[PDB]
Amino acid sequence: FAKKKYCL
Amino acid sequence: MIQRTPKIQVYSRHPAENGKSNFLNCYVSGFHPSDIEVDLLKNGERIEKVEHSDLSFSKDWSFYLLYYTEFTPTEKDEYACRVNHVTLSQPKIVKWDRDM
Amino acid sequence: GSHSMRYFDTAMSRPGRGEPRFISVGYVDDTQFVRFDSDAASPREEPRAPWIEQEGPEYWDRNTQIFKTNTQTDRCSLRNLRGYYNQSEAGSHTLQSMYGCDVGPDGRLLRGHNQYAYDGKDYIALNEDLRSWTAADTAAQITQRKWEAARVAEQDRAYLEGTCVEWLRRYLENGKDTLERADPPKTHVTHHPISDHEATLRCWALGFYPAEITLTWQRDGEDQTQDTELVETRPAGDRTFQKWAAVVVPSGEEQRYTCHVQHEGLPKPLTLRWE
Repeated sequence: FAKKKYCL
Repeated sequence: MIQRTPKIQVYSRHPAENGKSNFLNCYVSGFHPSDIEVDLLKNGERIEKVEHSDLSFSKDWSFYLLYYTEFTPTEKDEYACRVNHVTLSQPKIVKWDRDM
Repeated sequence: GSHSMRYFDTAMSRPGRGEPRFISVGYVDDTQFVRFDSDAASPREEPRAPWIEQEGPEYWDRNTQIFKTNTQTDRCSLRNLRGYYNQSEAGSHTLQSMYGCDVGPDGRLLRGHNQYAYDGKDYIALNEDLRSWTAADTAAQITQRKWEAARVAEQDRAYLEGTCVEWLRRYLENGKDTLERADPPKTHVTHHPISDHEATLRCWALGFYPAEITLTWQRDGEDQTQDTELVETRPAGDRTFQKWAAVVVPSGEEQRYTCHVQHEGLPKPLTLRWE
């Protein structure tokens, strides 16, 4: 199940 | 940036038997950045419709890809993998040797 | 045994050739179960493991939404990173990510992971505590301050300890005939004369899963680490892996060399010799 990413 | 030269292995899925259907694999690994050109050759000519795996990488961040095609080896036919990458000045050819 | 779930994501800019490509591939151990590529022409046709199809269409919908949002987020990241290194608009750059969980044979969390690399260099990592960051340089310190201010680690922790563990346990159950089956290596030793004086002994391991294996030569029961050619473990294309290890031996001394094989699918480790 994929994870929401956050902008670097 | 960093550049890492690909490692290349050429080998069959199953133990090679002259006249028996099999898969010819070219495994490129340890490379960076990800752009790479891979051909499978039969008697020096490009094989068409060669498939490849989805781009992934090792936990050291180096990319890997498997290129593969169905083939029926014979005593006389020559197979190889031809690889180009930014780190290579000329394309690198690795011959299929059923003992490696 | 123990298991892992990991996503490997690559974002690659390509000025003058459209927006950066984003590809995310998810694995249980050495089995890929999902792929999302922003350059795929038919998202609906992108491969999914069978033990995934069983979860139905709302699962697919939720994962597709996250991958689509991740595409945009990794493009935002690449724009910011070009700025943090004062880089020109002309070059191609790469952002990689790995995230996921390791669990034990009981399905308990061993640890989680969420880390990044930029142009091949480690950039930032979530620490084992799942609360704090390690930044490789003054660029990654910007990301760290941003992520500290926004409490991002708390979101990643909730995913790693909750969603990731819970879904890895559900995939292992649904896929138990494959994911929980270790296939031992098929092993033999070959002999390749190099001259009158010496030959290569090559110890082969074929058809094994998962990929982790130990393959070593001993001379008179001493490890031959320096004198052994060990090739990278390689995929066969049928889910299984292959490896070999070779040593050069003097003519007539072959019986002093033993090959040793450790693998999870073996009931006991192997010792092999030529012939």
